Amino acid sequence: ENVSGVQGFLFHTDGKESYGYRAFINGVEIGIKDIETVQGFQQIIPSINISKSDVEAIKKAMK
Amino acid sequence: NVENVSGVQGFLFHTDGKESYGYRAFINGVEIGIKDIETVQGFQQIIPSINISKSDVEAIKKAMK
Amino acid sequence: ENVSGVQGFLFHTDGKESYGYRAFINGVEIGIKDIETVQGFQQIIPSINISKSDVEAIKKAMK
Amino acid sequence: NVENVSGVQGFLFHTDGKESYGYRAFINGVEIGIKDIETVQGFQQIIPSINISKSDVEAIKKAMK
Amino acid sequence: ENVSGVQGFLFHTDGKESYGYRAFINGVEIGIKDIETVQGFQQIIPSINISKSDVEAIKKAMK
Amino acid sequence: NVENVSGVQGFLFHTDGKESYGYRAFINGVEIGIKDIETVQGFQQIIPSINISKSDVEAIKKAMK
Amino acid sequence: ENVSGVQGFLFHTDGKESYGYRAFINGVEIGIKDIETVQGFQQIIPSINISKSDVEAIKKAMK
Amino acid sequence: NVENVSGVQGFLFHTDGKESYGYRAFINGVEIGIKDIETVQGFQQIIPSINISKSDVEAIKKAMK
Repeated sequence: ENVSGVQGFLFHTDGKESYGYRAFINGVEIGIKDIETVQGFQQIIPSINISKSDVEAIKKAMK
Repeated sequence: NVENVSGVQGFLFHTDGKESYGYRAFINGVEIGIKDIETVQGFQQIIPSINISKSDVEAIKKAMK
Repeated sequence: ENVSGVQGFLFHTDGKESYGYRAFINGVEIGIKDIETVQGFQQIIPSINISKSDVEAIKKAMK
Repeated sequence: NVENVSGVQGFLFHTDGKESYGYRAFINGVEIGIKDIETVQGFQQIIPSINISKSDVEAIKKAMK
Repeated sequence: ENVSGVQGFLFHTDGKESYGYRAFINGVEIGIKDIETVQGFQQIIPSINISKSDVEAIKKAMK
Repeated sequence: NVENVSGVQGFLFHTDGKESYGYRAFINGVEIGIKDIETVQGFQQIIPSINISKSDVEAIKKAMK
Repeated sequence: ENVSGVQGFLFHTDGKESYGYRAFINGVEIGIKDIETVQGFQQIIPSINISKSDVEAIKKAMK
Repeated sequence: NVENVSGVQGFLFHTDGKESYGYRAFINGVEIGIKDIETVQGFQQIIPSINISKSDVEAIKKAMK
């Protein structure tokens, strides 16, 4: 079972124009300001790459 | 049969046949086109990636509705 | 958990009169036209044999 | 205790006693007769196959309703 | 997952007055007439001992 | 963390202290007394069997309601 | 699956003023009087430390 | 991916950066401050403990609502 009470993922792009790290947490999209928080959540949710051009489509599907 | 922590159910699909349609995906029941290979590799970390002929996409869309 | 979002199976017969490959996907019966698609779905759902004479009964139970 | 991907719950049943009734199955709560051994072998890939005496089938049907 | 679609158990007593084999199948109590059927269901559900004097209490809890 | 096929959730309980109350059980939220050791051994195949002091039974009943 | 029908945990403090052992059992807070019962439930639920000053906050979250 | 018997979902969080806020937790969707290290070590037996910058706590609260 998911003891952490969190479902979702971190996402970022390694392309030319970064949007920082963001996350979907329990169906809510948030921005992450600090790398400490990124590494903290990487202990409990996956962290994947999403290009800047694709974030809008993924946002729609995660609604 | 392991816990899904990502809150994402679905799969990537493409064809290796004639008439590529690029990469697409079903993400929580929503069909999307994928524009960049980076995003394909990212979602391949959390959902399966399978082959679907161009001729079969419409039928699969009707089941994934 | 079923990360793929698909529940069901492919079915076909090896008997004298083929009906091609079909599948039940999330309770919806579809025909599959291309072997590429069959092999794609064999990565994520089972593929079993069902004789032509038995498909009608299985259809009823999968309603 | 592993994930069931097939969307099928049930079992095949037959008797090895006197008075065979062939192979039958419960598929998602629906009782069916099976006409061909090919179908028996196919469903044996995804659901259990057990023995039930002819005299016990009616009782099992009432529980599998 | 429970692919068989059956939840329950077989029960019998080895005491002086047998009541045969019975079973709870999906919350329904039935008698089992033939040992072939007992061994068939032992492939998919547990088989435990319950004394004749205790069957009434277990019936109440399985209602 | 394995599949429960028995359709029974609960546990047997007894005390090894002063003032035995015999063996009892919670079976799907119903508290019962057990009359025969055979039944204790049978249910020990499918549900846990733990020790509860006589003085604590009332509190546990209120949680298992 | 949780065959025992119990979800929760035992809690106590090793600090200067003990409150005994308590437990949350299926969302119900109870006191435990006897160590036999503590060891019995330690067979089936976790047993953690909670300081006396923190029990009120944990009670609120377990409501 | 193992059974959670504790009836608790959530996590402990603290920062190692400038401006500590101590240890806090989400417990079944309720945010709490933790006053004693004993309680931190106790909950570390049953829920994860992760790092969250002070600047990110407000955003995480909005998702954990």
